[PDB]
Amino acid sequence: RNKFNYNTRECQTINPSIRERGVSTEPPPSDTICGNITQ
Amino acid sequence: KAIINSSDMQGDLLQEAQDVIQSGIENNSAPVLNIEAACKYIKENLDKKFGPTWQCIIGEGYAYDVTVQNNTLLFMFYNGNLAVLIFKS
Repeated sequence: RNKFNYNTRECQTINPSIRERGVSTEPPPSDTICGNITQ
Repeated sequence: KAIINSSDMQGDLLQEAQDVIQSGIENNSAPVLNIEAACKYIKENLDKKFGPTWQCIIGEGYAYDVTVQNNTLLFMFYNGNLAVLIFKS
């Protein structure tokens, strides 16, 4: 009107996506033997 | 005079085990030696070298029955008649 007409603008940022992923470890295995003593 | 009788582990650790039992013999090589001190030395050395939960056992006539982790077991004999067992658990 008195200040001349303004000018529209646009800006947007980069929005990464949210993912839900779940993984597992495991208890390592073990061995259990029995032996006798030789002569 | 190492005479390996039963092997389960890898040949490198075989060699180091022999070297360590030998060094224990030299640490205690006298009629006043006790197999217990050499046993302490073997177990503690194999701890600080290849990890804890080692177990050293020395004698000539006995009967053990123990649980061992695979590729971590050795039993052997000496011309000096020293039967030596070692194992990790």
